[PDB]
Formats: sequence, C-alpha cells, structure tokens
Amino acid sequence: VHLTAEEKAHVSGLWGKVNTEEVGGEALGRLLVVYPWTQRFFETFGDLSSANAIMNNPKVKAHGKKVLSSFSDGLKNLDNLKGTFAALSELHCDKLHVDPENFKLLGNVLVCVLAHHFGKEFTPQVQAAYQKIVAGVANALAHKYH
Amino acid sequence: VHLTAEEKAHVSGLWGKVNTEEVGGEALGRLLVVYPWTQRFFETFGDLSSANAIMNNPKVKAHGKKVLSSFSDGLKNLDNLKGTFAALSELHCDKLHVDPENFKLLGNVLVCVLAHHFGKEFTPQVQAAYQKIVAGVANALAHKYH
Amino acid sequence: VLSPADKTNIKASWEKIGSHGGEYGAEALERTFLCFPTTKTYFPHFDLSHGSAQVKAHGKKVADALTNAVGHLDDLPGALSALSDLHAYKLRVDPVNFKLLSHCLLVTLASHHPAEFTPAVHASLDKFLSSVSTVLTSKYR
Amino acid sequence: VLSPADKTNIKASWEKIGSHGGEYGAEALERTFLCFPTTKTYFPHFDLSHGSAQVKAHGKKVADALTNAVGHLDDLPGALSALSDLHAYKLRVDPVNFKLLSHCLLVTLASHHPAEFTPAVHASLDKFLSSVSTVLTSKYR
Ligand code: HEM
Ligand code: HEM
Ligand code: HEM
Ligand code: HEM
Repeated sequence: VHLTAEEKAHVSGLWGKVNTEEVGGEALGRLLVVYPWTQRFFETFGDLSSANAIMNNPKVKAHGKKVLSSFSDGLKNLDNLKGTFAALSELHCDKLHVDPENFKLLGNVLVCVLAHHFGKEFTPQVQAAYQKIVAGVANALAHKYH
Repeated sequence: VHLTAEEKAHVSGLWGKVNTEEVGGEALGRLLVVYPWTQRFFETFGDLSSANAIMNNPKVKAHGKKVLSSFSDGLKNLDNLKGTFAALSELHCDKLHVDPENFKLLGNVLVCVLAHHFGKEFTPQVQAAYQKIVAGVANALAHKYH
Repeated sequence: VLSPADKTNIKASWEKIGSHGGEYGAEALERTFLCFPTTKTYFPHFDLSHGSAQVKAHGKKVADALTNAVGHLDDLPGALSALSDLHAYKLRVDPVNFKLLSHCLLVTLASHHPAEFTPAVHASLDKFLSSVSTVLTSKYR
Repeated sequence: VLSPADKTNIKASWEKIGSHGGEYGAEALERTFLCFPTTKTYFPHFDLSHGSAQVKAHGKKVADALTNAVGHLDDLPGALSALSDLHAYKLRVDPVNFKLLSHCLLVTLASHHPAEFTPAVHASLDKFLSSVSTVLTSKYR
C-alpha cells in the first residue's frame, strides 16, 4: 500500500517491538477460533476442535511464525506488494482454493492481536496505518485472482 | 474481464436481445428493494419507501437506462475495463462514497433480471460467462479504490 | 430478521415451487459448479458430470431441506441443528459458498417462475437464504 | 446464532467492561472515523474533532445500546426494534459500516482488557456484533 512516511513510521516503530515467535501463531490461532471454517485448510495440523487445542497446537504456531514474517516481507517491500506477493497469491488462489475474503479477515485478527499486545499504545492513529498495511497485503494476495 | 471467444459470444448473442429501456431500471429497481441501504445514495429520486414506488419511480428507470448502457460500454471495451471505467470509479469511490461491495451486488441483481427475462435460455453456461462480466465491471469500478 | 410479510412471501412463493423443488435444487447446484468451480472441491467424491443422477439426488436433499426451513421460519436454529452440525462442524464450509449457491438458487427460481419472482419476493427469499446460511455456518452445539 | 457458551461469554465479558462502557463506545467510534473516514459522512452534523463532547455522548448511546442487547440475547429482534427502525428505515446505513465499527469495538476491547479478551471471548463477541448488526440493517416493521 502507499502510506506516507508518517504512516510508515507509526507502523515500523511498533513492529520493531513485536515478538515474532508468539504474534503470528496467535493471530493464526484466533483466525481458527473466531472464523472456524478456515479450519478446513489446515486439516493436517492436527486437532482444531477446541479453543485451547488451536491455541496450543504446535503446528499452528510454526506456520503462524511463517505467516507473520511474510508480513515482515510485505513491510520491507512496501511499495511492490503485488510482486513480492505474486508467488503467495498464485499459491493460495490456485493450489489451495482460499476465498480472498479470508485475507481481510486475517489482517483484522492480527490488528486485534497487535491491540491486545500493546494496549493503550496501539492508538487509533496507529491502527489506521496498520489497516492500510493489512488491506494492502489482503489485496496484493488477491491480485492473481481479481 | 478476459473471457474467451466462446464466452464473449454466449454474452453478446443474448445482449443483442435485451430491452435497454426496461432491463436497467429493473435491475436498479431490484437493487433498491432487495438491498434497501443502497436507497441512501438516491435520496433525490423521490419516493423509495415501497416495492412498487421504486419499481414505478420514473427516475429509477431513467438512471437505470444509464447504468445499463454503461454496461454496454463495458461490453465494447471488454479488455480495458480499467480504462473505460476510470472516470466512473473515481466518481463512485470519491464523490459519492459507494462501498464497492455494492458493485458486486448490482451485477447479481442484473444477472437475476437477465434470468428473469430470458428464462430457460439463460443457461448455467450463459450465466457463468455473465458472472465473469459483472465481476469484471465490479472490479474495474473499484480499481481507483483497492 | 424476516418480517411477517417476509414469511407470507416465502410461504406463498415456496409451495408455488412445489414438486419442482427437487428439480430446481439440482439446477441451483449445477449452476453453482459452473459459474463458481472452486465450490466443486467440496464434493470430490461426487460425479459432477452434466448428467449426474447424484447431483440430481443431492439436488433433492437441498430442496427438501429448504422446505423443512419454510415450515419453521420461527425456529430455524432448532430445525436446522443437524444440518448446521454437518456444514459447520464436519464439512467446515466457507461462508462465501452459501452466497454463491444462494445466488444460484435465485437465478434458477427467476428463470422458472418469472410471475412469482416479483421484486418483493426476490427481497424476502434472499433474506431467507441469507438466514439459513448463517444457521448452517454458525456453531452452537 | 449464539450458543449458551456464547451467551455466558458475552454476559461475563460485558459486565467486566461495566462503567467503562460509555468510554469504550467513544473510543470505538473515534477509531472508526480514523481508520475508515467514509463512515464520517453519516454524522455530517457532528463535531468530529478529537475532543468532541458529542462523539463522547453518542459514544455513551452506543455502549448503553449494546447493554440493552446483552440483557436480551434471546430476543434481539424485539429489543432492537426501535434502533433497527432508525439505522435501517431512517439512516439507511450500509452494512459494511457495522463491520468497521464492529471491528473497531474489538480492537478497543482488546486494548483494554487483554485478560478477558481470550480467543474464545473474541469469538463469541464477534458473533454478537455480527448478530446486532444484522438486526440493525434488516427491515421488519
Ligand atoms: C494474511 C494473509 C496471508 C499471508 C501473508 C499468508 C502467508 C503464507 C505463507 C508465507 C505460506 C508458506 C508457503 C511456503 O512456505 O512456501 C502460506 C501457506 C499456506 N496458507 Fe497462507 N497466508 C495468509 C492468509 C491465509 C489464510 C486466511 C488461509 C486460510 C484461510 C491461508 C492458508 C494457507 C495454507 C493452508 C498454507 C500451506 C499449509 C501447509 O503446507 O502446512 N493463508 N501462507
Ligand atoms: C454495476 C456497476 C455500476 C455501474 C456500471 C454504474 C454506472 C453509473 C453511471 C453510468 C452513472 C452516470 C454518471 C454520469 O451520467 O456522468 C452513475 C452515477 C451514479 N451512481 Fe452508479 N453504477 C453502478 C453501481 C452503482 C451502485 C451500486 C450505486 C449505489 C449503491 C451507484 C450510485 C450512483 C449514484 C448515486 C450516481 C449519480 C446520481 C445522480 O446524480 O442522479 N452506482 N453510475
Ligand atoms: C441452502 C444451503 C444448503 C442447504 C440447505 C444444504 C443442505 C444439505 C443437505 C440436506 C445435505 C445432506 C442431507 C443428508 O443426507 O443428511 C447436505 C450435505 C452437503 N452439503 Fe449442503 N446445503 C447447503 C449449502 C451447501 C454449500 C454452500 C456447500 C459448499 C459447496 C455444501 C456442500 C455440501 C456437501 C459437500 C455435503 C455432503 C453430502 C455428501 O457427502 O454426499 N452445501 N447439505
Ligand atoms: C453496534 C451497532 C450500532 C449501535 C448499537 C448503534 C446505536 C445507536 C444509538 C443508541 C443511536 C441513538 C440513540 C437515540 O438517541 O435514540 C444511534 C444513532 C445513530 N447511528 Fe448508530 N449504532 C450502531 C452502528 C452504527 C453505524 C455502523 C453507523 C454508520 C456509521 C451509525 C450511525 C448512526 C447515526 C448517524 C445516528 C444518528 C444520531 C444523531 O443524529 O445524533 N451507527 N445508533
């Protein structure tokens, strides 16, 4: 997405403070709890039938970690989101059948997790910028679809 | 959108049979009945509080006619939907505040109206092609948004 | 939330569909796999050829299921327990897919009964398929 | 469709919010106008500065309204008649806007009570705001 300098700074300042070990698996975990049909894509990850299973499943974490540094990739290539996400967009939208509406859903879970982690510090203004980011990713991840 | 020759023909064969006088206002009418919040954008068109008001409002028709030949425009510029829809996308997404989710909704109403008009002749295969079209328009109308 | 005018309209419209129930459900599915092929992946078992006695039979389950639904417009959660159990717990069906199928049902009904498919009826029945879908995608067991 | 575990979770979570009700509704709105500015156009009357006693007061209406909502999880249509009347008949609010505000409420609640905002609670309360929204966008008068 193209957010300004100001915005690219609200974003990177706190992204520097993120635990890249727990943040992704917890957004991926939450995605699996809050939107339980996303469960179908991850049948192989073992047992997803309960809140705490999901949350404690080891495989969820590991792949969450991979989701979130793929967001760290988006942040370093922040103005060719299409190109940096051309491999993942064909993957998800072709080999896996992920309805792109689920792209938008994951970035919102992550936003709530961001808010959950940082609290008062995750200001509306900070969110607003992070909405541009997630929307951007969501949209780049759908490019070789729409 | 890029539909094939085969598809561009399913589409144009019956689009040639369309009454461009009633089809647009009836899809715009239906849009106003089935999705009543779209009513907010057309406060000026007079009375929209009832099914038959909408359906018989003269202004609804007139503008429907303008919606539908704008679809006839899409069909003649069928592989630069972005360019031919760059003026309408800035208009709708800037001056009017239309959430682009409503783009997809109108093309579905039109599809149902198409099915309503032609009946048995509006075959699944025919629909399928017309989904590519409406999706394409929907998506070109959102380009200077997403 | 269906109003009583919504109920009158679905009740009136649904028995007018009648015996041709089973046959419209099948068309509504065929139309779904055709316009939206990713939804074929939910039935990898299935014969999805154009003939298919299967798509037909299953097309008969849907139609029946919606009849059940119009009989208890007042208690969809309760009547739709077992089907919710299936579509939400067991098949984990993505909610976009109910909207495709739901739309495909409308195209179908409109292509067969243009006289009953008035602008208002169209409105009530979309609310309905939008309400049955929510039940079938929610988990409340 | 909320389950009884959904009800327990919304009931438990909501009084933990409590007096800070009014204050979180206001933050949930400020957060909405900020991240999503097109939704400012619904309140062209309003002072939408960052101070705003107005955004605050209205922020108190929302919070109250949702309390009303948690008191009658069993009959949302009936408790939410008048508000539906307003948001659907009179303001004709586009359904995307309830999803923005709804999401903005979650970011807010999560930033204030991280201990109660468990993965499950998150799930129940999203279903809830998704159910109150549908009432407020449907017309059934
Ligand atoms: C927020 C946007 C998303 C991003 C940036 C993202 C990122 C990724 C990445 C980095 C991979 C790894 C591929 C590899 O290692 O070669 C992946 C694979 C995968 N993605 Fe996503 N993802 C997103 C959303 C989603 C959603 C919402 C779903 C499901 C609803 C999904 C389903 C999957 C699945 C099932 C795999 C491979 C599973 C496996 O082999 O273990 N993704 N994704
Ligand atoms: C299917 C995609 C759509 C197309 C192709 C389309 C087409 C058009 C066209 C051709 C115009 C005329 C502008 C002019 O004459 O200069 C217009 C204006 C307008 N559009 Fe759309 N439209 C679409 C969907 C929508 C939807 C869904 C809404 C509302 C939810 C909407 C709201 C409006 C309004 C309020 C105006 C101007 C009103 C007036 O001055 O009378 N459009 N559109
Ligand atoms: C109006 C909404 C729907 C209704 C009322 C409905 C109804 C039904 C019924 C009655 C059955 C089987 C009944 C039985 O033998 O016990 C079934 C199963 C099934 N449904 Fe649906 N369905 C709906 C939507 C969908 C959607 C959107 C999908 C996704 C494409 C889907 C995919 C399936 C699959 C894969 C089965 C399993 C059947 C088998 O394995 O043979 N359904 N549904
Ligand atoms: C949880 C969902 C919502 C609830 C519970 C809610 C609640 C309320 C309440 C309690 C009032 C006024 C009560 C009174 O004084 O009688 C109101 C009015 C209003 N609402 Fe909402 N609302 C919701 C969502 C939205 C959304 C998504 C929008 C669109 C941005 C919106 C825009 C408005 C506007 C413009 C008014 C008129 C107030 C005035 O003119 O001062 N609301 N709502």
